[PDB]
Amino acid sequence: SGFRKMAFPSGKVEGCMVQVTCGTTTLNGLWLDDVVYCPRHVICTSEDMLNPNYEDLLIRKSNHNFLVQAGNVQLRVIGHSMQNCVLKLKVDTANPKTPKYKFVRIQPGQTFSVLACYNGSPSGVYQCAMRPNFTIKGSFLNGSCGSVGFNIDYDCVSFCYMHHMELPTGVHAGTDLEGNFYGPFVDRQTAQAAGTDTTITVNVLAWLYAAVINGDRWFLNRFTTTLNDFNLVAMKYNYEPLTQDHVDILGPLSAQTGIAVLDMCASLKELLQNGMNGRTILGSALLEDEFTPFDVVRQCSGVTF
Amino acid sequence: SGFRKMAFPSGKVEGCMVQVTCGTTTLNGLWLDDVVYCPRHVICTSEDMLNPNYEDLLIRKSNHNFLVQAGNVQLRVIGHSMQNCVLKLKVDTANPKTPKYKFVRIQPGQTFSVLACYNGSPSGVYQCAMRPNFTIKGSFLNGSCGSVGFNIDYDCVSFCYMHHMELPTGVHAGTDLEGNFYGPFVDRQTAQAAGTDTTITVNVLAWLYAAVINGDRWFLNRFTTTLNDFNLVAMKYNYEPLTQDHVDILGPLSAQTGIAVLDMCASLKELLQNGMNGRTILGSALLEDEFTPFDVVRQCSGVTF
Repeated sequence: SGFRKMAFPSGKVEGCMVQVTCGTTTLNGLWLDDVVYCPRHVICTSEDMLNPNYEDLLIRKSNHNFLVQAGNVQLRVIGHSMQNCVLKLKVDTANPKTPKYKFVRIQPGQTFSVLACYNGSPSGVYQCAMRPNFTIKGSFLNGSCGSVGFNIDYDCVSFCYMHHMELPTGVHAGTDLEGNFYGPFVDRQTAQAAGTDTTITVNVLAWLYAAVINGDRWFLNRFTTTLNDFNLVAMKYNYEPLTQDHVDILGPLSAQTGIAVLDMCASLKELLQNGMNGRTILGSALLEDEFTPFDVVRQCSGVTF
Repeated sequence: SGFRKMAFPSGKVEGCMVQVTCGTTTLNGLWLDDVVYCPRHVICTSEDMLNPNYEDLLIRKSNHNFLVQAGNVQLRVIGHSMQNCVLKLKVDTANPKTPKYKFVRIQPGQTFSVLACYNGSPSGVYQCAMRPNFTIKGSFLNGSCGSVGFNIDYDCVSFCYMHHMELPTGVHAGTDLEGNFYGPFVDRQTAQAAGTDTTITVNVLAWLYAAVINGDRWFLNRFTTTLNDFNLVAMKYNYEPLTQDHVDILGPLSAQTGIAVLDMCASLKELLQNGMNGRTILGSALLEDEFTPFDVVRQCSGVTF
């Protein structure tokens, strides 16, 4: 037993990480088949990032200007193109370590693992959630751009995020692997409002179920509630409204524990209105929203890859 | 910027994980060079674990009774021996994916990454600390035994933990890779007292420095303290006593931030005596002790492998 904020094993992604250098800028690329993907801002100088004309900047570059190194092996670049905010560098060798993979655009409130990298070399791995406002709260230093987020199902890596920028607020923004930003963000060094964020209610409920499964149950009570009543409380506390689709996704956890979803909502209602009373749940003194229902089922059932 | 509880990239360890079956029991093994390491309790039935005679049980087994599979390839077992609480199965093929590695016995209060595995297949990765009382608070289900803990420095994997058992309290115990348990624990299904635990003070202080580096600084104050005075408070709150060796290890973080260690101790003293006042630090509502000073330096400087 026990419940930890676990990331997927990162080896299948580690084998895809490369370094990309254009001019004086170095960041990370992702090498899959005979294409390397990376943020298009690799082509900017520090002066360009205030309002770059990416089309004009890219025109001044040729294939031989993109230096791509996988470990200590240099790749030969035979074409380049910009797709939204990503560059795609065609190379003459397919990556022998390419895993089965796909590109997915994830929904807010879903989770994924990030492999943080610098100069093409992996540094560490951690799990996180796409916030309702399409930012992530990661750990990204200068040179981490191009690090990717992913999920793994069976033998297939679903790539969902590439890191592009740190907002002045210290939160992080990036794109899917087609180069479309999540959220309203653009790849230029300007102040950019992130929307109002909310707490991911269905994830909090999943984590409360995870707690009960593991023996933390002091928060269970004699009360119940209704979807309407609970959503009045969710609104007061800046939680996402709960829908029947959310209740349905929680069905397997409700069945396993025997705790009806609306009964668990009444536990959550009381925790929101009264706090935790100096107590903890699964080692946390606040309500955790970075585990999805699937994450809970997966971890408590021991799925592997 | 940003600060996350990051694990090392796990790919170098993933390539070493195998399944070991003896009789009806299946768990995980670690394949390095031409040796597979796994918990010796693979040779027990469910009835044996109350007080197994491991010497007698092992005598009834021969090389061909240990079924070892790396992915879908079967390994040929050419010898077996017990070292403390681990079995070492010599196989006729050296693992082509063996990383540069060493075996280390870590000290309480140090951290490491765990690759949780089932049936030889990796499931997830997470970071954790060896508690002062030589237990770990992990995520381990039935079949996870033989999963390993490790650190990586440059290109060298230092293996430090193999998982053996869940105590009736729900905390976890295991061995170094020579099969010596951390703590007083034995590999038999009996109630076993874990010692009194404490909070790892030097790690809390490191994390407070990490917070200041990242912009969380509301807890800094106008006070200072002495090692003696702070240790009176540490004793009241069940924190490890702080020593000059600990102060010395915190030197680089003190230099970077300009905050003298004893000044940060005065911040910690106030947090212990007064709580967090409904506030958070690096996304946490309690004082975090699972980051060492080295972990903080590493993450804030972007070291890679």
